[PDB]
Amino acid sequence: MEGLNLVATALAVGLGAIGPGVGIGIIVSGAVQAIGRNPEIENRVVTYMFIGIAFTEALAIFGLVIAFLIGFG
Amino acid sequence: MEGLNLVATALAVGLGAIGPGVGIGIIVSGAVQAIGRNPEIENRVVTYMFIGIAFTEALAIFGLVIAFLIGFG
Amino acid sequence: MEGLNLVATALAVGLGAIGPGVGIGIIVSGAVQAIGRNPEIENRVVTYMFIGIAFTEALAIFGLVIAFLIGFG
Amino acid sequence: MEGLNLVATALAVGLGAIGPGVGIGIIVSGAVQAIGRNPEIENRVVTYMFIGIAFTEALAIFGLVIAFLIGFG
Amino acid sequence: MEGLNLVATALAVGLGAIGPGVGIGIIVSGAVQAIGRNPEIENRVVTYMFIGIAFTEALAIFGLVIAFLIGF
Amino acid sequence: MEGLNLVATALAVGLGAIGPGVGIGIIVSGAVQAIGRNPEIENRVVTYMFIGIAFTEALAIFGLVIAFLIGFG
Amino acid sequence: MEGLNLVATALAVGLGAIGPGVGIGIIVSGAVQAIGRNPEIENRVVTYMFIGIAFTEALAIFGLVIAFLIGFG
Amino acid sequence: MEGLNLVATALAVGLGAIGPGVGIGIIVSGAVQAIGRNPEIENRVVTYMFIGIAFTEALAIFGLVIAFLIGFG
Amino acid sequence: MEGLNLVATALAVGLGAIGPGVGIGIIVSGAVQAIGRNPEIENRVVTYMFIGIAFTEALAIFGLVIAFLIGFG
Amino acid sequence: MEGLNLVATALAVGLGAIGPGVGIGIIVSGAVQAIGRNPEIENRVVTYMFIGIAFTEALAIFGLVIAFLIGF
Amino acid sequence: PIHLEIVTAERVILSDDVDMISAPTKDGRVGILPRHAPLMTILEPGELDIIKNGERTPFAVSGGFMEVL
Amino acid sequence: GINPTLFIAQLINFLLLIFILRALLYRPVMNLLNERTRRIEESVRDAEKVR
Amino acid sequence: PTLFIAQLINFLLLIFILRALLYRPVMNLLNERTRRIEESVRDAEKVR
Amino acid sequence: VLRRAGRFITEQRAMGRTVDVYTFGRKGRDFFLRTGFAPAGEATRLGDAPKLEAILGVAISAINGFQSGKYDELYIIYSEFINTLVQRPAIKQLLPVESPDISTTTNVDYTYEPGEEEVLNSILPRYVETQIYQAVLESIASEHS
Amino acid sequence: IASRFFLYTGPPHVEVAAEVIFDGIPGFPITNSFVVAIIIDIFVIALAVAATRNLQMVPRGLQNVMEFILESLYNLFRNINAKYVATAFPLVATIFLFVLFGNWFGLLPGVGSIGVCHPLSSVAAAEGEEIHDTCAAQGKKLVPLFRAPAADLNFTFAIAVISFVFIEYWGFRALGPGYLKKFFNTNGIMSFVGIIEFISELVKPFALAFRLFGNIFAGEVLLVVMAFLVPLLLPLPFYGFEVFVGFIQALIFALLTYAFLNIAVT
Repeated sequence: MEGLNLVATALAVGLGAIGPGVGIGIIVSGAVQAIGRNPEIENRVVTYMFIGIAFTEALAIFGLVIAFLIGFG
Repeated sequence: MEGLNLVATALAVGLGAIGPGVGIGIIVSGAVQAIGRNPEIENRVVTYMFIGIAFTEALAIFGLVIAFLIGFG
Repeated sequence: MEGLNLVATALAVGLGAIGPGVGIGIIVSGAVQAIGRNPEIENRVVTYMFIGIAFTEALAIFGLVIAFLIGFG
Repeated sequence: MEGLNLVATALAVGLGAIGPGVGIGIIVSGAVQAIGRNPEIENRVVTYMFIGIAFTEALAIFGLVIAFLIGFG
Repeated sequence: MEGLNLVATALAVGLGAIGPGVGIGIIVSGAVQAIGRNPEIENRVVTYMFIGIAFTEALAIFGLVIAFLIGF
Repeated sequence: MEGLNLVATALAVGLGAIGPGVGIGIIVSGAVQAIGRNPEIENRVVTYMFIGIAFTEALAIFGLVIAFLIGFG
Repeated sequence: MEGLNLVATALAVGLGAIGPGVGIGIIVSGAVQAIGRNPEIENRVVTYMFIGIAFTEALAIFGLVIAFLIGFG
Repeated sequence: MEGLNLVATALAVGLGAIGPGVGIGIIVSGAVQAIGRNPEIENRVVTYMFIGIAFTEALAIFGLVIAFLIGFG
Repeated sequence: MEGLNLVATALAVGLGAIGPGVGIGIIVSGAVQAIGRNPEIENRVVTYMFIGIAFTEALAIFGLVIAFLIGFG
Repeated sequence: MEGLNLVATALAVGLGAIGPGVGIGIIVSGAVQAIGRNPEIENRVVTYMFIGIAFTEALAIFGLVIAFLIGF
Repeated sequence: PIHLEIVTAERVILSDDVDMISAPTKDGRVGILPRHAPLMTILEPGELDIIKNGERTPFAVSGGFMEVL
Repeated sequence: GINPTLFIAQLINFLLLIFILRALLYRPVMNLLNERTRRIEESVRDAEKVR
Repeated sequence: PTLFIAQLINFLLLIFILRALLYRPVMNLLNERTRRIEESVRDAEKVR
Repeated sequence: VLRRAGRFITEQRAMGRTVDVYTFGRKGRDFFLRTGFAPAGEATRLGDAPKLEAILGVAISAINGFQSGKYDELYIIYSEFINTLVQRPAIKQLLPVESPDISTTTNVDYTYEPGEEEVLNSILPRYVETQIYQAVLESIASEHS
Repeated sequence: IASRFFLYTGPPHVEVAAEVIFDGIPGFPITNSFVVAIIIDIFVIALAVAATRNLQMVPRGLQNVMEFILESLYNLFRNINAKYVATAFPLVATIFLFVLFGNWFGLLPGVGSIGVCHPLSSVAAAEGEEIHDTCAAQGKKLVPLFRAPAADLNFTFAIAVISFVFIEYWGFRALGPGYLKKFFNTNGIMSFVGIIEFISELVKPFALAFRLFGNIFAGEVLLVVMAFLVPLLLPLPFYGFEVFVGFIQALIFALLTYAFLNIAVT
């Protein structure tokens, strides 16, 4: 009734961290396997993987900033 | 109920980070594995990766728009 | 007691973004893996990739239509 | 309390998007990978992929129809 | 409170969609891969494939069944 | 309240569908791939597959039985 | 309320189906694939398979007996 | 409202068993695959297998003991 | 509600032992598959495995600590 | 509605354990598999493995820090 | 403690004990240690390295096969 | 729509449609068999004439 | 009732567009199959 | 060796199966150009120390003919070296059988990195090529003797 | 292109209801789906008669399309099992054709528009319009005379029951008393597997009928909701997906029936 904003912030952060964590996990696993298989193609690989970790993290941050709008404001 | 409005935005953004985050993660993992296996097919790999990333991020865009509509009214 | 439907709206988007997009990502992974080994088969497999993407997007559209229905009565 | 029907509709639709979406993604990725690694067998592989997609989509439509019955019954 | 039967039916049907859906997806992917590797045995495996789906379908049907037991 | 038993039975059956369903899906996919790789040992692995199914479905059966008890007394 | 015991035992049995069900599925798929690859060591891994099976079953049994303590009170 | 502790015990055993069970299944599958690949390192694999199992069991042990602390004083 | 404490403790433990268990299982399976081939790296990867195992335990123990912070104030 | 903050803390810490835990498991398994296949590239691999583990722990610690802010 | 039998269709190249070897396999470079599991390998044109006791000798190959016992 | 009479009528209609389809497919199977036999006979006659 | 009329008009237009788009490749496949069937029939007739 | 080749060709033609010839060396090439049907593939001017790339052309031509259905069987005829005094024509079936299966179970769980099918499809032509190379080297030693 | 999506002519709401009983002036009352099924059967019979009346070498026209469809269906059925490729072709082919016709009838104009009854009017600043229907008077609901035949549970249940009965009869034709030996054989752990297989076989026709009816009803409801959302040009991809899915489900039903017959045989 009165503690719903705390629950909203907690749920927002937890659900924004539960998904992108697995996303960056599989990104890193795939990038590592590609690096081990072909070290000569590393450069593009690195850029692409960072682009990947640019995307999902931002989504998580979006959830976080949404919680930042929920806890305060 | 006094609350049940911050929780809506929280859940929406959290699950819209759950879905598209893991989707983009798998996209990037597969794309980087294909890049490591095949270097000179990079153009079509990048194009299809961007297409899949946009199609997966459409759901996150919908979730963010719905959350903004709920928060603003 | 009154705003629950708004939370429902979030669900009608939120979980609706979990299944398709991840599956979409999975599809893209398979698709890009199919181009990591067999370049010339792209015309055969991109159509099926688009079919699967469209089916997952149809599930997402079902979720969005339900969100619109429960967001306006 | 008051709007439990809309919450039930949203939950059913969201879960029906969660499950069969991942199922369709796995089916399409496997089919596309197998066609890429075997370009002379798709004549029945595509049909088998379509019937598996039909099963998963039937489950999704089960969820959608039950949600519709809750919302209009 | 309102009717919890609607929520029960929704949850049951939704989870019956989640579980057997992913099960059928995995089954179909594995069967397609095996057919693409060794087509000469395809009939055998496709028979087994359908068997698997049947069980998953039954589970989903089971949920729908109890959903009807909550519907009326 | 009033629908607590119905919600309990529904949740039990749904969880016993999500767990054992994916379990038997993995069982069948692995068994089919192993049979495709080695048709000579098929009988043995088929029996093992059935044994695994005869376990996994049993768990689901238990859940259904438990739900029926909650449905009856 | 007066129905929380039914919800408790139902959720306990359902999650005991969720966990060990997927564990059994993965165990059986891996054991069957390895046996199909190499039947000569088959019996040995079968023992370990059963050992793993037992451990997973043990977890289910634990949940079940807790539900038993919820079944009678 | 006095039956919430039973639901707490049920959740603590159930969700505390769904995690280690899947991990145990994956551990056993990987161990059996390694035995298929290299039986001579088999014993060493088996040793590490128990260690992994123990860690999962440790979590399961936790998922039991605090549950009793929820069931009892 | 008066009974929200213990349930929260349960929600601190049960939800805290899902992901760590799967991570432990995946880590041990990966280490076992990497010890099947080139066991002369048996030290190094296991050391990395230990690093990984600690991280997983860290997350798990965090929940347990929070559980105690909910268990006794 | 007393005790709601405890439920919030539990939910946040549980989800932050579930997600990044599986991420850490996947990262470590993939890295050790790559090292087992290619021990020569291990020095180039371990840095990126730590980067991924750092990102996963960053998400989990976001969850834990928001839980700490909620509790106090 | 594994003797590397690098043999060509015309002549034997090397038959000495080697403690560390790489392999330009068609699905990623593989480093084989003296305890490695049995394996069959197809080699695309690459660069095999012999690192017996820290030897680190480059050795260009233009494809072939590898059997690991 | 929950009644036994409607189900019985629908089952009767389905049985009639099944009989009609059975006759229709019994015709095409015989037509295909006759066509295959004629093609085989023509090929055999052509080979015999060439020899 | 202009609402149902507009819904039916939109459905008919979309169905016609999708039917034409699908039937173009469907007509190509049907023409190829008819050519193959006529080739087999002409092969039997030419054998006789 | 030419008498053995003629006997083998006549015996196969008695069974009704058509016969094509691939020739290593000038003498067999001239003989089969004179006495009848021309050889599909010719590889002459091989030195006393030939490389496998010299016989690669004829070997891969035979492999492509077999795998495309042009040839249903393959045989080799070579001067087998017994000792320094006597050496004799010898005929070997290489490609049809192509299964030098071991009596015992020496194979212990070989993991095929590109798969069993790819490893087989890349190792069968190399086995045929090295069999032909060994036959050519044996024939060269027998010619010198 | 992005400025012609006017919403001044849209449905007031979305009419989602179960099977509607027709007036039925004489005895044995019929439903709205029964008339649509009868019309679809009449059209199918007319097409079959047109194809059969002109049958010769080198087919062209509708006969060529019918022959191509029959050849594709025969190839698909023989890819599974050649023992009953011609014996089981009739029921599966008829069910597939009827399902395809019923699915295509749902996209025709007038579905949910004609009411048998046994811009200013639109609300401003709203995503959906509020235009009243013609049969809104006298407290009616504008009962749809035209509807998808597969959108009714009776036809789907009858088709599923007939397919299950045909499969059971074909299995009992020449298999001996193998059902008893396969179900609850009391041989170790095979009894539980046989019981589960028997339960799955019993629930398969209900699953198929529910899947078909739900798919048709959900397609109709999604089309209605998309029309209510925007008057035109929005639902084109959804309509194309529904059109593809109708044929996909029509083929899938026959494929599933053939697969069930093969599994009962083997």
